[PDB]
Amino acid sequence: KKIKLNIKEFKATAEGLSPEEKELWDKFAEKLKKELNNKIINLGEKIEIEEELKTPTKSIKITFSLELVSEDTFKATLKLEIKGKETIVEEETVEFKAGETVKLTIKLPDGKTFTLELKLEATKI
Repeated sequence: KKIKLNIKEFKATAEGLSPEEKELWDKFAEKLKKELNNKIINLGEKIEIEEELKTPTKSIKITFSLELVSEDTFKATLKLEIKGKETIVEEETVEFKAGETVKLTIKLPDGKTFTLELKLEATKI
């Protein structure tokens, strides 16, 4: 039934951000760390963690999802949506085994890059 997640290693990297975008990224990273550590999840239950900024000229939304899709396999996604002068969506999905580190990276056409590397320990509880 219930699985407990704990973060053993976490690395977040972002390149090319404006000061506004850096504030957003910092919030998103802090929220990922808090929400995933000690989290109790069930098989088939999708976790979604999102942060957004809406400005007079631009919208940016970053979404991370995690789902335990079988007893020993996870699916994680990182998605970035930009609206305004440019409307772009970038998304990457990686399946990984429990005990594997997962790395997710997004790069926008303008060179901005967002990367998460996460080693989760998942145990039955």
